[PDB]
Amino acid sequence: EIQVLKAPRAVVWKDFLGVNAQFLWFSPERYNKQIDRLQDLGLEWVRLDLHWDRLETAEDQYQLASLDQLVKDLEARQLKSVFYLVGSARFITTAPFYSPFQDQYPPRDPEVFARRMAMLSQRYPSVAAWQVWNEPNLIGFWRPKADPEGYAKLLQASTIALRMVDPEKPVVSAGMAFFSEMPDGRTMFDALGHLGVESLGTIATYHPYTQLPEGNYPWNLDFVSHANQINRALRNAGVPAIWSTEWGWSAYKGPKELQDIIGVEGQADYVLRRLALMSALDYDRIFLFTLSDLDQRASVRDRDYGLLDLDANPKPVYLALQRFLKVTGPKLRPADPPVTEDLPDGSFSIGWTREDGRNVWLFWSARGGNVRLPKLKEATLHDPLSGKVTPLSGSDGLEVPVKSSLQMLVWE
Ligand SMILES: [Cl-]
Ligand SMILES: [Cl-]
Ligand SMILES: [Cl-]
Ligand code: NA
Repeated sequence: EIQVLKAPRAVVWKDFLGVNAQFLWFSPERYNKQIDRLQDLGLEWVRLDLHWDRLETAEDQYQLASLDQLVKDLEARQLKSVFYLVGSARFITTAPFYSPFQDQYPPRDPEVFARRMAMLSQRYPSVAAWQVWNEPNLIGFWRPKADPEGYAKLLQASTIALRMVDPEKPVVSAGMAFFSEMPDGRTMFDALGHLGVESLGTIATYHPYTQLPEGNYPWNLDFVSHANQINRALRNAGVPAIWSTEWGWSAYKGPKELQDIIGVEGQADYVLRRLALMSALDYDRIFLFTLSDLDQRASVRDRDYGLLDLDANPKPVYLALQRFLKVTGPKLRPADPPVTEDLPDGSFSIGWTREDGRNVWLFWSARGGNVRLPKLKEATLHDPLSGKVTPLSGSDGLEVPVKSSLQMLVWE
């Protein structure tokens, strides 16, 4: 089946597309270079992970110097930042004494956590938004079992405390892993909705990782229909906004751990296809995982999600995204695809207009092939993975080659 998408509203990349960042893993010199590369894309939103057991190493004993300096740097570079705090400090963890995962258990008292998020927000008034925990539907962030009621109480205490510091500042709920599914078969969004958590007015967000850009398996590319369903449900619950705070693929060589091996070229291809989908769905903002490759402190797979390598230099995905954003320009308005004949089965098709008024068609199909555009005499085809630019012309319609990877047709 062909999947045509039309976005609900205009997209301004600087407002819409941010990146995750692990700036505290790096020297200031190195993270400022990563920031140079982010600004060269015309982007400014970053999402930073903070781990409570690294910030408060004993009760009321903190390690804030490097975060203090980072916040000043982010403000000086004019980035907009969302910070999330996750994990329990050792003095407050519900972990049993013998657990090797002390910070992966929730706090014994949600108010203690809430006070720390208020202290951070007070200390760092430049931060644009504050996010409460991460992926509480996943065992690795909330042991020993997912607990909707416990997360709801943590989110409520945190939302109250953050709003006391700054009643106007957004409060972002935890990014839910996947589409919020839990091991017990419920979904965290459904369970929190039954608890009335929409009454807190926090931003909703999830991390819809799928093996391929458009779904998990070639015979079931249901990303778009699944995202549409979740997003309509969140809208229907009255959420203020929907973000996706984490999505992406690793270029790692293996061994395979959950994600199939796709390499640097697969990373570039997949990120561009997924971006083309998510920017045409009902998200207010999304954050690619992640700005930089990571060293051996990260898992083998987690080392290679970067736009940038360890030296803060572009990987193929960065160069491809850069070519894509140069073709689109800074702002796209929803539009319709050109009229086609014989578009291949399984194609994806998305139309936009750029700031110069020209049309951009984003399209691909697993089966490749060709498509006829009967009503055009001129258009330019751009392959963002290779940099190839092809002027196409015909007296009676164009023929356009279709690839498994994204291409961009620009036409009047
Ligand atoms: Cl941290
Ligand atoms: Cl896990
Ligand atoms: Cl047309
Ligand atoms: Na297909």
